[PDB]
Amino acid sequence: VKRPVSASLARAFFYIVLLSILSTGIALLTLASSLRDAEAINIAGSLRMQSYRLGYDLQSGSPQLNAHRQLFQQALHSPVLTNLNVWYVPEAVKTRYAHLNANWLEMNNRLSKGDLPWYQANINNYVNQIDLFVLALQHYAERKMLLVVAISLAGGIGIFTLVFFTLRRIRHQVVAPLNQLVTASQRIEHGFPLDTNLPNELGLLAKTFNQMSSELHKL
Amino acid sequence: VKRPVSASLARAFFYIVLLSILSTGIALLTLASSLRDAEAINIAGSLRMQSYRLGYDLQSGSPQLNAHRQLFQQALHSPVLTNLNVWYVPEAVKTRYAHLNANWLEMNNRLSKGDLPWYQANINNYVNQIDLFVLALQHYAERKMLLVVAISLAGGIGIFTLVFFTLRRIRHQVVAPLNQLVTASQRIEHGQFPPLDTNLPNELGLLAKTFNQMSSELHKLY
Repeated sequence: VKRPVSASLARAFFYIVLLSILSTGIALLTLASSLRDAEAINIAGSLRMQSYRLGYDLQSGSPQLNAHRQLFQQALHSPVLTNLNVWYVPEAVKTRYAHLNANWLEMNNRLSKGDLPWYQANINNYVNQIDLFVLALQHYAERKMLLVVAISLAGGIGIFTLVFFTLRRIRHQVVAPLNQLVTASQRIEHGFPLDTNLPNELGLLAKTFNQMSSELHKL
Repeated sequence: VKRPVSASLARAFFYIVLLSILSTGIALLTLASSLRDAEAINIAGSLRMQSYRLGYDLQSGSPQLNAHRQLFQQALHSPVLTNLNVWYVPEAVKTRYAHLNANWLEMNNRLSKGDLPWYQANINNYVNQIDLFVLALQHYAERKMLLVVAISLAGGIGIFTLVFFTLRRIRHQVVAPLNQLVTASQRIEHGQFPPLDTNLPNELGLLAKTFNQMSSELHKLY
């Protein structure tokens, strides 16, 4: 016994089941992690409208300006947006977010100084930076949906392939010999050739069979 | 015989393979049905900003007012938002969207007449309506995603349970009895002659029987 069927199949079943739970599980993780994407885009997007609302408050001399500045700070630091500071989120997203933070520091100050000229000069570029942040969240959302197809489809192909060759091996090193042992057996049960060369358990069974059978024919 | 060892080994692979087909299938129609949720929400949301920018344009007497009025119409009628008026999309979304169209008509009108007093009195409610439309889309996207997670996780565990049990049946009906046959076969090599389990509905049962007989008669004649 230099190659048991126990180890071979177990081995093959371990690697196949493994990557089936890896590919399948990673895909689910990725879907699950997308549950808060629509919220992040919504909140991230609202920062655009709020930025303009602030300029509108400023231009009108609205008493709401200070409250609205507070709301912007609040929404910019929403749980959903602060959560993006994780390893598995693209650095681009995290980078842009940091940039929105520094921009806001200045914008908030200029607003409090009632500096409308600065605002008029800078608002368009300010809001564009936010808009490119929201665009990056959008792309990141799409990326995840595509990765799930990739992982499922690619892992899938990888599984078919491993299963194709494992099934072919089993057809050849388990089933074929078994059929030979079954024929021989039924023929013996009426009144005395196999694969005794196999390096596995079936090779051995056919060796002993050949022995026990051959001696009977002689007797 | 009833369950060829082949069939038992094939079924365990069949369930794993089927998991992958379903897994890609589900991912594909998730993609087909939801790849643009994020664009929809981004654009839907952007209408909120554009409404305030227009106000901002109005108050400044900006020459960009008309160009920006056009952008809103254009953004309001993006393919992604127009392709929402469909059976699969909750009536909530579709209703709120229609509301937005009616509102934009008057709002566009008041902008061109340069009616700032009206803008000031109505903008906050105007933008709240858009905001609720965006919220409708958001919840619609989350429900779909949540549904897909639940179904996938259900189907995954459903199928992996069958694989688990098929894989257990193989350790009992196949691997274990092979180890018996291997031990019995080894003793015979040295003329040793208990009986093997013949209960199995597979080829190992059939072989156990003939193995049992040939060995029992040898011990008597020998």
